[PDB]
Amino acid sequence: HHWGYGKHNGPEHWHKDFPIAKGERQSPVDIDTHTAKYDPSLKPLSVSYDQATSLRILNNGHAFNVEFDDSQDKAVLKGGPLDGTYRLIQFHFHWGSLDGQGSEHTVDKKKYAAELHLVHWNTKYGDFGKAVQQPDGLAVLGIFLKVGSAKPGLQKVVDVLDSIKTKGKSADFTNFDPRGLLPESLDYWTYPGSLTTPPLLECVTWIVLKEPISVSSEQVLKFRKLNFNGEGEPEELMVDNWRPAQPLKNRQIKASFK
Ligand SMILES: OC[C@H]1O[C@@H](O)[C@H](O)[C@@H](O)[C@@H]1O
Ligand SMILES: OC[C@H]1O[C@@H](O)[C@H](O)[C@@H](O)[C@@H]1O
Ligand SMILES: OC[C@H]1O[C@H](O)[C@H](O)[C@@H](O)[C@@H]1O
Ligand SMILES: Nc1ccc(S(N)(=O)=O)cc1
Ligand SMILES: Nc1ccc(S(N)(=O)=O)cc1
Ligand SMILES: Nc1ccc(S(N)(=O)=O)cc1
Ligand SMILES: [Zn+2]
Repeated sequence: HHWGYGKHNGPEHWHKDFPIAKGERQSPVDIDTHTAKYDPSLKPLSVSYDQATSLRILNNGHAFNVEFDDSQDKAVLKGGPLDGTYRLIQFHFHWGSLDGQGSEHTVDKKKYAAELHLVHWNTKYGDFGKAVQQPDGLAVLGIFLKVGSAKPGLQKVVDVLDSIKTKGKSADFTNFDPRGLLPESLDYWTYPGSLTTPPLLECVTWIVLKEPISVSSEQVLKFRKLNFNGEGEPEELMVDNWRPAQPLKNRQIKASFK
């Protein structure tokens, strides 16, 4: 009964070990596009990934993380709602058992097939661990995935998954360019929220891009061949690793675009 995504240990149970699950700033949320308001105070968003240094890909039993060298300002996120510089540490996805579900955020209640999270920490706090003690410690860039044409910049990820099928397996994953996971437009919504997995800490400025990326059915089908379980254990396919939308409470979602 470690946390997970089963009927016995999924999102409806997390509050028992992580009472912040019922907090005032939880994520994800439904993005009501008609209520979100353009904010002229937002500065231009800068996604600066040209010098990124990927290192490894890990099946952590809940998703797979592509990890980056964050020992210095190499891949960073600035501008928009953010004060200062946020350094890329890892990205991962959430996805469904079927194309009709998988995203964490929803857009006018619409669920996408998957959602990419590029996770960054505020460099003024020195390390990720200190950043998650702060109300402005993290910035997560969220990108929706729909199923259509293949995303060429995702294929290297897809093709390594057979080598990290089970929990605890990792593989080298150097020289991966995360620019290849972005859509064309950087239009976004933003709001203050939390990590979407335990420990559910309320440290995140969410920046959710409006434009989805398209991936092929074959690409997302390979996500669904991963396992939540470790090697040797009964196979439990890694699917439906998403938390549903949580109450908006006393928050407003701002839009970068008129
Ligand atoms: O290899 C992935 C990326 O790594 C970066 O460090 C390089 O500067 C980019 O040119 C390259 O696309
Ligand atoms: O009092 C007026 C203000 O209300 C706030 O809730 C909105 O975020 C602002 O955009 C608006 O100017
Ligand atoms: O860029 C990520 C990975 O893509 C492919 O798997 C390459 O064969 C490997 O060398 C690289 O680490
Ligand atoms: N019954 C139960 C208790 C706690 C959890 S947890 N680790 O997700 O909070 C899950 C199920
Ligand atoms: N330094 C570090 C990088 C990535 C991660 S991970 N596996 O949580 O993405 C943890 C620590
Ligand atoms: N450690 C951690 C980092 C990011 C997230 S998420 N799913 O909110 O990006 C959850 C936990
Ligand atoms: Zn996530």
